[PDB]
Amino acid sequence: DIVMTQSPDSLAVSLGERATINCKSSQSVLYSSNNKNYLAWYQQKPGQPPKLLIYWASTRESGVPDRFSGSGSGTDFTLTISSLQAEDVAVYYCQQNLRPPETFGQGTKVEIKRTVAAPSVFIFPPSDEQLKSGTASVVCLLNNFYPREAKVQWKVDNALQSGNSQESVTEQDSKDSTYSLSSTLTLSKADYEKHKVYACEVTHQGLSSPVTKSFNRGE
Amino acid sequence: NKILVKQSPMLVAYDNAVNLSCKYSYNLFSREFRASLHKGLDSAVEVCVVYGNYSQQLQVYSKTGFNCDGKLGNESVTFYLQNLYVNQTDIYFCKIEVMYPPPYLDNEKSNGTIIHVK
Amino acid sequence: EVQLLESGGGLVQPGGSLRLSCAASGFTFSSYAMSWVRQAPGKGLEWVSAISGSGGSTYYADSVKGRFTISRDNSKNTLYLQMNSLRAEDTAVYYCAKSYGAFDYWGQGTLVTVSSASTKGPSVFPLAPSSKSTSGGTAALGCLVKDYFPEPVTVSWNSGALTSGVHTFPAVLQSSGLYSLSSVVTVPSSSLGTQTYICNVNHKPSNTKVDKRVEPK
Ligand SMILES: *[C@@H]1O[C@H](CO)[C@@H](O[C@@H]2O[C@H](CO)[C@@H](O)[C@H](O)[C@H]2NC(C)=O)[C@H](O)[C@H]1NC(C)=O
Ligand SMILES: *[C@@H]1O[C@H](CO)[C@@H](O)[C@H](O)[C@H]1NC(C)=O
Ligand SMILES: *[C@@H]1O[C@H](CO)[C@@H](O)[C@H](O)[C@H]1NC(C)=O
Ligand SMILES: *[C@@H]1O[C@H](CO)[C@@H](O)[C@H](O)[C@H]1NC(C)=O
Ligand SMILES: *[C@@H]1O[C@H](CO)[C@@H](O)[C@H](O)[C@H]1NC(C)=O
Ligand SMILES: [Zn+2]
Ligand SMILES: [Zn+2]
Ligand SMILES: [Zn+2]
Ligand SMILES: [Zn+2]
Ligand SMILES: [Zn+2]
Ligand SMILES: [Zn+2]
Ligand SMILES: [Zn+2]
Ligand SMILES: [Zn+2]
Ligand SMILES: [Zn+2]
Ligand SMILES: [Zn+2]
Ligand SMILES: [Zn+2]
Ligand SMILES: [Zn+2]
Ligand SMILES: [Zn+2]
Repeated sequence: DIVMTQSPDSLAVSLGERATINCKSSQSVLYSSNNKNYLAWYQQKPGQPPKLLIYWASTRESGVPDRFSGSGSGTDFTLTISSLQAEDVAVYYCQQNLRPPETFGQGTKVEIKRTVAAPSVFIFPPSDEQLKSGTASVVCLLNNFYPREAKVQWKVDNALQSGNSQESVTEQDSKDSTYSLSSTLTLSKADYEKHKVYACEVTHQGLSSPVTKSFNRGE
Repeated sequence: NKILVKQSPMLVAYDNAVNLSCKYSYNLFSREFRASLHKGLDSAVEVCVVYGNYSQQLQVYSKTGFNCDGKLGNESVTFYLQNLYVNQTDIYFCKIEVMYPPPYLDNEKSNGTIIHVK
Repeated sequence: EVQLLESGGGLVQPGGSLRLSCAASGFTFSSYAMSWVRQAPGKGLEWVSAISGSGGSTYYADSVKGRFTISRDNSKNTLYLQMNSLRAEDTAVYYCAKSYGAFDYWGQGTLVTVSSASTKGPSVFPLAPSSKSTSGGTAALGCLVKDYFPEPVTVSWNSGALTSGVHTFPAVLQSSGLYSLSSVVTVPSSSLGTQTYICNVNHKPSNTKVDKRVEPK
């Protein structure tokens, strides 16, 4: 029942610039006996187990670079990345280890802020193989765009689809610092054979006007 | 590192009772800990187990047909053994582990304390 | 080299029991407190339980009290977690961690899926590079891995060799209760008639290994 609250939930900072994450504990994790605050910071990159950065609020773990620095006491704390590196894009978590049960913050996603990149849109019709299994999936790909906020609309015969598609975003690329998106519209084979024009209208900040990729079933 | 343990080298139980204080080199106020008393040179039998809370509460357990009671005090735990038998005259050893706040520590083997039950 | 290796995870029915293990090497295991930490897919970290170097002190999280049991064998340098009366909520990647001032070392993690759904092998369909899949000198192709349970699946291109311009997407859960994910790779449109692209898909939970050759349309 010691609760940890981080802010912000998400943070985008330019290469080399300063990032700041706050962590607020519901009770004072300052142990009066040795004046040490029992608070740790972890870095978690996608698909990888977390990595300890800081412990005892400000004491830096072996091999963690000079740029990571913890600060604060009592209930409010702060992690500072002085010069954000590409290799620092991760979710940061704060954690109390003063008393059981040990509790974590919700996490803060840190991203690189970069110049705006417009996506490459591509559309993939359902394969001949998938149609033989009685299903149809049209896939809209957006490639290497920044920022993450991009709208994809599905139009079948100029009619807007709802709740029959799902988006999926990759993590920031290690080279471009851009995202990639895949929207998959799934219909029955019966429903697919009924309509002709299948299309995605991609709306992004890097585009002047919404790009559409389409195909006609059998062209 | 390890915690240090000071315990009296000799105690005579009078009227089949004694107070065995185990002095640690660590601040057990506001700590999650597990203190132990073991009887015998081979430290086989565990006489008593005093678990400590962050809010300085105690959970005492008497395991092997001993009448044990526990009192907490800064850098020490006291084991109050009652209804001891004369046949229980032996060497007793204090054991400790701290879990929170970190780190996890255990004690360096104490010299023990000879209890003569009269 | 310190190593922590988790095992014992996979798919289990609600109400059922599962036992996780974490083998350790590269340090004096009995000198350190160990923890289990779990992370539900796409969520934050949640501490589960902790055990002292000796095993004498155990602590548990509110959510797992009465159901889970943390144990250790210092002679085998192994740490165990006995999960009983499992619920769907307990689905998470389970990490084991070594503690000293904080969790200074973490294992890779073992995925525990609690569901009444049965294991389904994926279908692989090709995403053909046509002229509709070309845009500003660039062309795209890929693989759709549809309707499988449980996670995860591994996708590789040209048996591990191709990683340039590859985007493998996070799986999404369909309303059908099965997972589905696509992998793509962008290449210059002029390099289409010059390289063979094959996506290698493995689903270990159903022993499915498909190697699908993507031909341009
Ligand atoms: C065990 O506990 C009491 C204390 O709670 C013990 O009292 C001892 O009394 C002698 C007499 O002067 C003192 O020298 C000791 O310092 C006391 N022990 C302490 C404070 O631990 C006593 O040995 C036991 N109880 C009874 C009722 O005999
Ligand atoms: C244990 O024995 C040695 C020799 O008497 C002594 O120097 C040491 O301090 C003893 N430990 C105690 C009483 O803490
Ligand atoms: C120790 O702490 C718990 C709460 O964490 C409390 O409810 C319990 O009563 C305490 N221990 C005792 C007195 O056994
Ligand atoms: C605890 O014991 C030490 C002696 O080692 C003493 O300095 C201190 O004032 C005592 N009080 C505490 C910290 O509870
Ligand atoms: C000490 O040991 C005996 C075991 O036979 C125990 O039952 C009793 O309390 C004591 N009596 C003797 C024989 O010393
Ligand atoms: Zn609680
Ligand atoms: Zn929020
Ligand atoms: Zn360390
Ligand atoms: Zn540096
Ligand atoms: Zn760098
Ligand atoms: Zn329709
Ligand atoms: Zn037909
Ligand atoms: Zn013991
Ligand atoms: Zn005698
Ligand atoms: Zn929870
Ligand atoms: Zn790309
Ligand atoms: Zn890339
Ligand atoms: Zn995934």
